[PDB]
Amino acid sequence: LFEVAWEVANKVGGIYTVLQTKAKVTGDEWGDNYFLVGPYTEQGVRTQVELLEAPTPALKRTLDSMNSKGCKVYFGRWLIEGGPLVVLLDVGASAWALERWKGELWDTCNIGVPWYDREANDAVLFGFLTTWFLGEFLAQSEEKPHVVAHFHEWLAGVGLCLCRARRLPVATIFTTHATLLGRYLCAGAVDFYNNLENFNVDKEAGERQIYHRYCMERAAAHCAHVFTTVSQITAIEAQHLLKRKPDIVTPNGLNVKKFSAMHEFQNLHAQSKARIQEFVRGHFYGHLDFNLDKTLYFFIAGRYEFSNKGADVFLEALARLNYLLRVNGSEQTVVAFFIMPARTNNFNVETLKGQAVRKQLWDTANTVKEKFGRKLYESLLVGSLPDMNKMLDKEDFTMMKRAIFATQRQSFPPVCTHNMLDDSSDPILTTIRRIGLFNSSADRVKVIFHPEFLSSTSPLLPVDYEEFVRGCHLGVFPSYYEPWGYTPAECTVMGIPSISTNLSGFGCFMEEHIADPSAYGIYILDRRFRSLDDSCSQLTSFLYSFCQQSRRQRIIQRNRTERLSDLLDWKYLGRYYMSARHMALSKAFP
Amino acid sequence: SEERKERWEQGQADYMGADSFDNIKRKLDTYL
Ligand SMILES: O=c1ccn([C@@H]2O[C@H](COP(=O)(O)OP(=O)(O)O)[C@@H](O)[C@H]2O)c(=O)[nH]1
Ligand SMILES: O=P(O)(O)OC[C@@H]1O[C@@H](O)[C@H](O)[C@H](O)[C@H]1O
Ligand SMILES: OC[C@H]1O[C@H](O)[C@H](O)[C@@H](O)[C@@H]1O
Repeated sequence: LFEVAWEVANKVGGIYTVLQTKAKVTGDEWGDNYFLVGPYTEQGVRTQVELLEAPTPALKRTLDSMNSKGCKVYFGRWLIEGGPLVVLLDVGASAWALERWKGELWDTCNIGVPWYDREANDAVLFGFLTTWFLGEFLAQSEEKPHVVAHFHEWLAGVGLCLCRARRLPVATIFTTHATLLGRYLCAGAVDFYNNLENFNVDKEAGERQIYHRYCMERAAAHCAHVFTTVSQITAIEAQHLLKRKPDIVTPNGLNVKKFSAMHEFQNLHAQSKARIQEFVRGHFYGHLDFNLDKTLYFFIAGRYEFSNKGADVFLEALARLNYLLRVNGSEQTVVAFFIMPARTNNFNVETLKGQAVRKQLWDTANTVKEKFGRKLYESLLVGSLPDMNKMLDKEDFTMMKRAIFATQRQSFPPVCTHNMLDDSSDPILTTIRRIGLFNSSADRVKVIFHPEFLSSTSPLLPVDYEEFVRGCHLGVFPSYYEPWGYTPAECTVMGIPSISTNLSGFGCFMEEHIADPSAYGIYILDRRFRSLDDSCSQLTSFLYSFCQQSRRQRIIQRNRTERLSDLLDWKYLGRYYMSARHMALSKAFP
Repeated sequence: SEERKERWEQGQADYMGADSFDNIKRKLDTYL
């Protein structure tokens, strides 16, 4: 098996997660005949990969057959023990002969990549290197086994045509997880779901680009022995646009972390929410005028797509929910996070300063705490109950007064934790300042935009993504166009209720698998049969309905949402890959 | 036809002329 892809060592939301979750089961069920191919980027990928430059059995012949011939191929383990013997390929090591590879592409399939975008050039170069490695392996192994080559996305789709030109006896499977042409039309301010058969692919390809990419994608789909897509909705645009109906639907699964107790995810949520509460206390210093027990943490994560990931409708719903909470005289407050990576330069002074003063207050309270504890210990040793007024003197009251005065703040807490280099052109900040949300005292919702992926080694918010998601209360992902949707998937795996859409692969998958959804925390939101304003109103209604329920109802809802983890497990969802491999073997050679 | 090669190298290809997916469709069947 060869699961060649571009995201194996570099962290990107797509491809990387599905491969990392699949590797364990796909290796334990099959064995050491599982091989993974990907690129090399000088970004720290070697930190997570245990490279094996020295010769190693289980395809030891290529190391002394081709490595010392002007190429660069490594063998790694990934630090994940699913037996993922990964074949890492360097991109910049072999780039001096791009002209001959372009000529080879011209001879074979009249395709290639223009010099405008280096991403696709690197993808094609990696495809050439992968094809050379696979051919060398077949030559060295005397063609005794019939290996199956599987391809993900267009970043590794040139392998299909390269192998078909050379007629290598392998079973070809191609699985596209996102028709990028659909992605770039859905961002073109044009309706995409009302009609699909009225699109002219060649006319649209090129004004927004995606002409060579579309051509190579369709060539791979046609020439691949087995074609596959993520959701049933994915197959719909695949057969209507690429004119190649997928052989079988292959829903995306996850490696659920089973605990010895059913309620351990609740404890993880409690701890992570405590950490988020510490961050909130840091950010809203001098403005802690709202109860923190009535605070709910909403969030929308993923790549920074405004109209595709559904951030405009979420912000409109947040403004409306703020208006209803203000006019209803409610003590509930909602802190909404926005984890969408936009380029910054560093943090702003306000956020780091807020964390600093929060922990300075923590230190001052600690000091008074040890002094009080020592005096109380003396009193208990003597045998007299404290009268509570003889312990604290004038100096510690003086320093508490000084600390309180130092934390006084007149400006409002910032909406962005980082210092972005383009604030006049950022959609999120623009609409935030348009809808009049500035974390004010009167505001019932507080927006925090964290334009960066979460990491466990960050100066502020020392939580990785999974822990932070476990800490939140509701994940709102009203995405207009996205094939499957991972973020709601692990939200429901970790027990957090989520707001999906009927235009999403996750929402569609959970639509017909459960009778009466939204009773299990899956607030499916209709975006196909409703206008934008109606969808915003429905999102506001869903948010308010989540707000009105008490703590017991929230706990019960989280339990019900967690109970659905078995649907997205790779044990249940891995059978489709096995079926695809069986069809590929039957088509190529029994 | 090096003219087509240079033209597509520039990145601005035609659609109703000699550059279309019809040629790819007609040549892909020879590879399977
Ligand atoms: O701060 C973040 C936000 C998102 N993700 C990852 O990004 C993926 C989101 O994938 P999805 O299919 O939702 O959309 P994509 O970002 O791939 O377009 C999830 O698997 C998350 O694990 C992450 O690692 N850190
Ligand atoms: O954050 P809430 O919705 O109020 O949930 C409250 C917390 O939920 C879970 O983490 C645990 O059951 C905690 O014991 C509980 O205090
Ligand atoms: O469909 C699988 C997932 O990965 C894809 O590459 C897309 O980035 C994402 O939106 C999709 O949900």
